[PDB]
Amino acid sequence: RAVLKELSEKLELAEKALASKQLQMDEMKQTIAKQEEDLETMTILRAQMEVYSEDFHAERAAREKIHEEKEQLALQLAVLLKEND
Amino acid sequence: DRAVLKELSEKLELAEKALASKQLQMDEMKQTIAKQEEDLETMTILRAQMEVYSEDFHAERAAREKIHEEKEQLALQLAVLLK
Amino acid sequence: RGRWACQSCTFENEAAAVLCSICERPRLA
Ligand SMILES: [Zn+2]
Repeated sequence: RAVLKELSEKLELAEKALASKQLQMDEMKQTIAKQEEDLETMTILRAQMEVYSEDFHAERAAREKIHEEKEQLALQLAVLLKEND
Repeated sequence: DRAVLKELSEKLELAEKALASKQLQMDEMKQTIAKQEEDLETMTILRAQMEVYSEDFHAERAAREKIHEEKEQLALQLAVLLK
Repeated sequence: RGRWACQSCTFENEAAAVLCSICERPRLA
């Protein structure tokens, strides 16, 4: 009977541990589902915005080019004024 | 009643196997959570990086329009002087 | 059963335990 009492007590300890682990697993499932939703959202948002890397680099090059053209005109004008000084 | 102890012994062993298997499932979920947390921070920064490119793109476009106006104004001054 | 060693933290647990007393992992995990 003492082996029987020992087995019965341990089985009840196992049943409580099964429930405890399950509650912890329930929480982790909710975390995983929320992270999955957030990651899918962020992934879509990044993809829709990806074009701006390309457009930024193209726009910057265009800006640098017209700035160079403008500076050339400014130099021509300054020279023409100084030639007439 | 030795076969009765066997019976209960069998039930306890199954409970311990199911318990261990839940733990193994938890281990996999903790790994999932860690990988997702990393992927989400990475994606959040990458989205933020695209937002910086968007801001800078619009700022470059604004600068380009202003420089174009300035160039037209200089071109006019030159035209007045060369006429 | 008798005492059993936790296969993660190496602590030797009492026969009555089903979870490790240190790390709470089940004996067969
Ligand atoms: Zn342990």
